[PDB]
Amino acid sequence: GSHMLEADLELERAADVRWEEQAEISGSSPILSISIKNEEEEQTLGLEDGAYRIKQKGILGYSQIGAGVYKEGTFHTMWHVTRGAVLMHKGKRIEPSWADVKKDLISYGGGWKLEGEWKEGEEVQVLALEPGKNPRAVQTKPGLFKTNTGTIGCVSLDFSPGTSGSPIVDKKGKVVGLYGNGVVTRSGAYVSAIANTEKS
Repeated sequence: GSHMLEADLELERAADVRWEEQAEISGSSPILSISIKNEEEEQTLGLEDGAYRIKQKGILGYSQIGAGVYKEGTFHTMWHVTRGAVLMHKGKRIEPSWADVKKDLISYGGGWKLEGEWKEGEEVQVLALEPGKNPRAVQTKPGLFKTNTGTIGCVSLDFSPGTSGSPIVDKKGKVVGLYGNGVVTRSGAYVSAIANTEKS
């Protein structure tokens, strides 16, 4: 075969993972992105902790295919986003360490480090990194759903699909889960399943 990677997948730091008090008061609020970034330009590109965009290079420039969370040396994202492909961050290569297809989850440089928690009734913030947009924190109340084998919490699919991988956070600032894990419900709707929220 070839010794070059099939695709140029670059990470781009976008925001601190933390609970945003302004979004708790207003329902939503922008987050600072650094010099202050007034606008996000998807097509240009621009590891320690935070929320990252995942951008694929093509002839027309970069496309945001997803997002993810770096924590304690491990990058966390959605399986469907990278399909296990090797990632780059500023010339440093990151390799897949672990994956669960049914959860639509994958991590790079270690196992799952996400420790956010959620119990029915509590509110979370999606720290949305959408294609073309500065980071925005949006308060939401997850609903509880039955599996199949137990329970999961879920949020509504209210962001661009390229937002997949974006951290959803609790009041402690810990990541309960990632946006974009589309599952089908009993009554015909699709929602975003959180996990860590999973019990069985």
